[PDB]
Amino acid sequence: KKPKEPVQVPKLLIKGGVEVLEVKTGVDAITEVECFL
Amino acid sequence: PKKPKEPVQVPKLLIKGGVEVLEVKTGVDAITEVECFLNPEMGDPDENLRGFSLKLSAENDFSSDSPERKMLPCYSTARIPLPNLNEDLTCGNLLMWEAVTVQTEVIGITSMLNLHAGSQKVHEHGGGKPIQGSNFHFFAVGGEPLEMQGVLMNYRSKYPDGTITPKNPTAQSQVMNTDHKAYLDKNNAYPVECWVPDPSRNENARYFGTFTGGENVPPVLHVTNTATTVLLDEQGVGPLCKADSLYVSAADICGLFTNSSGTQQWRGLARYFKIRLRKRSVKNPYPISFLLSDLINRRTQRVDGQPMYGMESQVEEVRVFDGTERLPGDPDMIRYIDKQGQLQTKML
Repeated sequence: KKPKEPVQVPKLLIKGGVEVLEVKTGVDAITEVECFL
Repeated sequence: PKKPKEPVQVPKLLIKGGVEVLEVKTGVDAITEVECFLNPEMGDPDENLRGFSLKLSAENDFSSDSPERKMLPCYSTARIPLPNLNEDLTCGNLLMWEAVTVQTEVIGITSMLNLHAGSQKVHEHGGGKPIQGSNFHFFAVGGEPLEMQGVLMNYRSKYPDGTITPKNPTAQSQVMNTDHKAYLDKNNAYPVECWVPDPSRNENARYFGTFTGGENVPPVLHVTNTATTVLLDEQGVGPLCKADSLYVSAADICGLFTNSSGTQQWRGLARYFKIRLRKRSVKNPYPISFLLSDLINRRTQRVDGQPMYGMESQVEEVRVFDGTERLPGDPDMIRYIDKQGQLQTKML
């Protein structure tokens, strides 16, 4: 196969909205806050 | 002397076919340019006003408006099936196409250069009143369909037709109602004037539009061919597919066809595409894996059980089910914890 493999990124481990905040880990992520006013 | 310059290579292009070209499967290196198009999706009053919507009103109600679709454009699609590259997967992982160029374009102005063969008069010998006003040239594109977010002022406004509009009478709905999340997955349905992307799950479609407000905004185009767009990101891509289908999303209220009357109805237009494509390898869906899409520890689905939840359960269930033992002589003793201190008692 052309299993070319999708390559390197910083995982967004945890996407979400609020929920994301919760667990111990670090920086690299970046975390998303969809939200609105 | 010199003997002439190279001719560069073709790295083969066999074709720029038309539609046929999907049909074979071979390599990324092959490259495809596709012309095709969509037409407008105005609702459309008819044949002679093929490319228009019907006559449009000003003042109805704001706390209710229902109006027939032929004056309602609804979202343009074609769902381009974009087959994979996958077949016999007998050595690794997948490919779905990553996309390089589109030229896509709102096609067809020159007719509107009239004002003498349909016009509403602006005055005197003096011609028609040039079509203008607001217009929107949009399109969004994912090889993913539109997770929308419907919108509504007049959340008391009504729908005839297949005007599957956003549906929330919510006082907030006039400016907030995140609940009209939806999908474009049949062309000319979800009326234009109602929905908007969710753009926030919509990460793998790309939307593009450049709004043109203002009641008289007069036209201007820039027929500069060379101007086509490359469709990538930081990690090199526009969308892709794991939908393997191009969901096409587009808008071209070109402005108002300024009906002779002093009713103006949409001028809309077709959209064109000259896409430049290649095949991107993508990964392993089910090489099995409990699931797919994960970082998720709340499967949406509720339980409406008879006593269990709230705080009222038919369970009660709480101990070290998970200490160990040595074997005592008393074991109808129970092991528990006060909270840092430990509770034993013979009791719990």
